[PDB]
Amino acid sequence: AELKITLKRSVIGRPQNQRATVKALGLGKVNSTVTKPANEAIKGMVNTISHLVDVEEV
Amino acid sequence: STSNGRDSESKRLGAKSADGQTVTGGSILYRQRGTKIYPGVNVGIGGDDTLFAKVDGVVRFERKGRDKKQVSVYPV
Amino acid sequence: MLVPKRVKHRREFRGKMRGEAKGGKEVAFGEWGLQATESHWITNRQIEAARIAMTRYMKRGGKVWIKIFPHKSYTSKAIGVRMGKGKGAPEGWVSPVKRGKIMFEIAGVPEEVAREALRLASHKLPVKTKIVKREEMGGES
RNA sequence: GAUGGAGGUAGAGCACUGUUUGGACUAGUUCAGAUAAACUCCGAAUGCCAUUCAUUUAUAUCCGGGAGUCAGACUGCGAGUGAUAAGAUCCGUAGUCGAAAGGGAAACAGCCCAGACCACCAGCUAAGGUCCCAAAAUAUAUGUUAAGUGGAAAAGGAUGUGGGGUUGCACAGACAACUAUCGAGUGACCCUGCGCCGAAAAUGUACCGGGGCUAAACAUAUUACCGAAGCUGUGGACUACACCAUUA
RNA sequence: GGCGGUCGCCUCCUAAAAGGUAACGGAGGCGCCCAAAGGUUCCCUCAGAAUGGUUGGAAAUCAUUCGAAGAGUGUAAAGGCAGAAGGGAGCUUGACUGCGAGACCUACAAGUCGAGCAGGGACGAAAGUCGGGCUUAGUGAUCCGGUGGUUCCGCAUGGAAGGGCCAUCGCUCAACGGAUAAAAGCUACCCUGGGGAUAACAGGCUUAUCUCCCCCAAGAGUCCACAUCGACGGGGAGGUUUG
RNA sequence: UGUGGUGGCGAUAGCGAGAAGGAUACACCUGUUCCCAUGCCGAACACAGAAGUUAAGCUUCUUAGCGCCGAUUGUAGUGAAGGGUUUCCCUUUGUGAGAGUAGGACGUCGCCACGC
Repeated sequence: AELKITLKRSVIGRPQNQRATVKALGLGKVNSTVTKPANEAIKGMVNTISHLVDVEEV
Repeated sequence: STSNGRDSESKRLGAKSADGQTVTGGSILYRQRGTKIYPGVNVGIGGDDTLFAKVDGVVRFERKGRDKKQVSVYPV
Repeated sequence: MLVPKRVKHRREFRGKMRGEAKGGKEVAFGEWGLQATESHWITNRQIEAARIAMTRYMKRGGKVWIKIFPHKSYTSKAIGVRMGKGKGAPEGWVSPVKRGKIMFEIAGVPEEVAREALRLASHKLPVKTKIVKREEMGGES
């Protein structure tokens, strides 16, 4: 259905596709959140970013 | 004091259009030495083995029997 | 010293061992083996030194199988010469050995002579080793 | 993300070309076993090219005015030259520095965390830490080490200690000791945690930052707290865009 | 820095499975050749081995049976090729003229492939194939000059002299994107501007080498490996030596 | 149905061993006058035929010795994310071979002609 996605780490020191994935979701600064639908594409973005992010099934 | 040290310019060989891409008449599909790939429906061979379209359509890389490959172009 | 007759290329690259033996990790022709537990280069002179030591101890012969061959050459430059021009001249032959490889085999002689001979061969070599026998298959005599 | 595709690398293999060990044999082919950068019967992960495709997001292309740059450096990773030496040299790929302040690493361009519009004698965390210097646990349970190991170094050597296995000989009497008895055990092997020797340089201890430590060390778990110019709280400045009724 | 080598172009490895990618890194070729070794129509199938046979031998030339390629492909190597691009025979000159939708490569200038249209042809009964050769090296801007063509211009007019346009020729301009038509040395006798962008002592990093310390132990030591010495081999420390 | 012809599909379609068969058809076989031919040869190719025969090709059927098509689960490698000395090695998460095997397999789909 939906997922709350909060940014817990920084993007300094990471490669470019991970930066651009954080941008494609609409996450700006540390501890800013976002809510998205549950898809197979959004889950792929979350799986690319998992080490930087917390996710809660909402 | 070595007697090596020379090379020739790279030639940019390979595939120049993709599977499933639409293409206009005359566009190059593949640059090679000898027939690694063969010409198929609506495709020609040049003087130095380059493969080209004759007609506008989609590109499809296929298998020619047991051990060879083919390119064809199919109009809509 | 073992030397390959007739190489195809005079110089070559060196790397990149990254240990784990690809080939003979079991005893094939003898009763007892000498298995390397580290990975290193092994030269002509080290093999001949080990072989001479191993055979001298076995009065009444027996048999010995050398299962490691130096295929790859060295090169080196000389003292007093600045960096720069092409590779040096080849000086030596070596075989890369990776951990797991059995390197010698002995038969026709009871345990203690075989064990002493394999003990004397290992002090001539730059690797850590174990001693192994033929263990268990459909047929091992 | 899904679908199709081009291509011979990391494997590993010996059908082809080089290199190679044993055995049977005979003309007077065979059975096994290896190996490769310019070998291949085979062959990934990833990257790359597409699509009237999907979900989020805000860029991309075209014309014109003005530039600056053409000495880079270190650190992962993968290759060559070198001796698989160099804070060496030359390429590929990612980051930081350059042009980046703030916390940690004693001091430290490039490592670890994190990007400073401004005010506060407010709060929560990151990396890293909590006996004193110096903010926070002389935390909790169970073990190991005696060497100041922790807090520089190898081949090899040894009845140092913890744990798990395989067995020879034992009250129809064991090993050791005593001549010519004794009244419990005694040898020999394997893998494994942590320690010991091997260990000698020039102004003064002199790689724990110091004091000092038998835990304030090491292993496995568990919960509190400290900790930044990161995030939050209250207020102010400037910009954009949506709202709004003209008043912006 | 000098001395030595190299300077354009082609093929492979390096090169990390698209394309691209350095080094005074590892290996080789080119500066042409063919009037058929080009086009087209018919037809054909290789290298070896074994068996016999007079000279004739291992091996010239005959016959049979196995033989997916272990041969050939003008020339280097890679990729291709036995529905041949390999090998024979007949006829021929398409090794044509005007061109060109669209692609590839690419800083520029250049380089590469091209279906199809028109004129007039070769081979073949046709269908058809043919704008050199299995593919990729065999080449050099512009200025200036020579030869042939021309329904172009021509300083009052008609001519001429001279020029333009089209086709072709003259390069080891090889330092091969080519300075000028034309070019070598000495300075301890020296001068100015820059650079620790660059060489020498000392420092730093590294330890091949060097000095020292060891492990194993064949042996020597009358006997006896270890009183003393220690072959073939293996592992470290030091920062005084040559680098 | 049987046989002749001509086609698709990766040899799971092939190779070797073995059997059988002449109804039409297919072949071998017989000849060189005439169209054509041999770098010698009517061997081949070309033509005229129809005595002879299923021996060879061909067709059908049996056979898993050689080839071919091969899973599963285990390893080797390797995207991401981390840790020791950093020559090399290790732990999570995702992907996953080449070998080696269980099995498959002695074809399958279609048009025309003639005969039963």
